[PDB]
This record gives sequence, C-alpha cells and structure tokens, in this order.
Amino acid sequence: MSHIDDLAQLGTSTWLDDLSRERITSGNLSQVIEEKSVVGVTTNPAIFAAAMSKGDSYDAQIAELKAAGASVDQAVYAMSIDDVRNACDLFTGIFESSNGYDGRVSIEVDPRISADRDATLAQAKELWAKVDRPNVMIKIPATPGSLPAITDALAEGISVNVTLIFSVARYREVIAAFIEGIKQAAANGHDVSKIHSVASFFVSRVDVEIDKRLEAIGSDEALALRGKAGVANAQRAYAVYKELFDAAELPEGANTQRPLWASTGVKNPAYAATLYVSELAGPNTVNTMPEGTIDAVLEQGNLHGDTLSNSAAEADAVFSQLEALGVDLADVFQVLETEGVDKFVASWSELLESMEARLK
Repeated sequence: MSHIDDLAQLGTSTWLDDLSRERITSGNLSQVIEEKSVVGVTTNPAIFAAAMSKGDSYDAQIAELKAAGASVDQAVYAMSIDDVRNACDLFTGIFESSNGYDGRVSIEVDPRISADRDATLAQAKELWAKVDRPNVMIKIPATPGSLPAITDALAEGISVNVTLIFSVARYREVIAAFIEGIKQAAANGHDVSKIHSVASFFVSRVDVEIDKRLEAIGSDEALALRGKAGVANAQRAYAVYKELFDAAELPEGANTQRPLWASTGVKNPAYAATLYVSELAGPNTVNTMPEGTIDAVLEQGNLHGDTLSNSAAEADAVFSQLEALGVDLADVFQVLETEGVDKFVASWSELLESMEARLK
C-alpha cells in the first residue's frame, strides 16, 4: 500500500521519534501504527517538555501527582513510565509477530548519570523491572561510562537501544559491546533469543556541523559537497555492521543488533524531506523518523531501492573528498559527541523545568 510499506520491503522498519500523551489520547498512536505502518516508538524529553508547557494532555495526571507529594523527578518518572507501558501494550501484537525485533518502546535512563557505569546499570535494571513489559527497550548512550553499561545490561537480559552514536569508530565499539553483552547473557543462563538491541546512529547532526564548515571554506567544491556527509557517514556505518557481524561468533539463537538511523529530519529547507530515508534504505535497519518526515515519505515517496548495501564506494568518496578540502573529520565527530551529550543533558533540564512549572 504505502511508501512506508515499500521502505519495509527494502528492509528498513519505521519507528516514531516521540511518545507524547497527546498522541495516545487522540488515537494518533493507533492511527500511526495502523495507517502509517509505524512499528516502534521512542520517548522524547524535549517534546514532553513542550507538551506540558503548551498543552493540556498531561493535566489529569499532574492534578494527581500534585495531590500526592510528588517531586519533579517522581512526576517525570511516573508520567513517562505510564506512557511507555501503555505504548508497550499496544505494540504487543507487532512485538510477537516480528520475532521481538519491532513493537519496541524505548525509554531513557537519566542523562545526568551517563558518565557513571554503575548508576546507569542500576537505573537500567530499575526501569526494566518497573515498566515490566517485555517489548520495552532501555536507551543507554554510547558515551564514556555508559558504553560498558550497555554490555552489563544486555548481560542481565535487558534489551538496549544504544543512543548517541555519531561516528563509525564509536559504532565499532557499540557492536563489540553488544556481542559481549550477548555472550555474557548466555553465560548467565539467559535465553539470548529474547534479548534485542538497536544502534541509534545520528544522521542530520553531521550535516549541520559539516555544512557550516563547508560554508566557511566557501569554495565551489566545498559548497557542492553540502548535504552529503550525514548519509555517507551512515552508509559507512552499515558497511561496518556487515563487517563485524560477519566476523562475530554469537551464541545460537542470538539476534542481530540492527543499525538505526536517528535524527533523520532534514534541517535545511532546501534539502528534500525524504533525504535521510530514501538514501538509507536496506536490509536489517530501522529509521526513527519525526512524524513530519513520515508524512513526507508517505506523500512524496522518492525511494529508489536499497541504497545501503552497495553504497560503500560512494560514501568513502564523500569522506576522502571532505578530507581533501581540509575538513577535520575527527574534530567534527568530537564536537558532535560533546554537543550531543550537552544537548542530551540540556533537554533533560528543560523537561525538569517544564515539570516544576506545573507542580507549583
């Protein structure tokens, strides 16, 4: 039927990049699964923040939580868990039919503990046990401290959405941590066939940083390269996926860790709104799209087959050309990681402020 269905036939599952209570009550979340072929969802603090400030969708539970003695942290916890568990129920049919790959709902641990392995693990177990739904996924970022918490968590049978992956180097480390996670899960007696993971690899961020730097260079050639690095970087990640899982020896029954294209909303009005979907389509992948990007794909389409599998030559040429023009790609990826963690933590404080505003 739809262009999202065509995208799944190419191998790329479509997830939605937020779980606002607006979507649930309105019936939008059912509609999006049923009509837009959405087969997974993730939490979104920034959107959550906004919804409490500008909307009445949480008014009922805020009244509840203000009636009890709820702190800002407890309110935020309670509200997001109720959303997530509600989404888990509704995605149960897809979870069961998809061999556990899709039908997933992701929820993060506290962004402020992301350099703290122990605390990240502790809160991963806590969230896992509290939500108490087998299709939930705990978002754990691929940043210092929490990267090894990824294998610890998988070792306990927790399914993990790895987030804040910006570079192929760090993606390689994420895959290694997944393989060790599943090896330890087996050694700890867990049925490894029910442990899943996705690796959320950011796309638009790269072009935002690099488009600026290409404009600073200002040459014809630099300007002609704009809007290419994000796709190219992701395609290089896909080659790595194939490489490391080819080389890997996983316990029997183990799932693959599918690459997931995140931040796939275009940030420049001149770029086609389907750029980070059509160019990143192919086997064993997920794309976590903003709903506006889902609607762009649905009405505009512009898919042209699998654009991932045979993509490595093109993508490398983009990167070798960027480095010929003097763009310091290692510095770019370091800026993205630092800015990534700060944005991550910042949007969390934005949510805590929003929340505090309502609880007074």
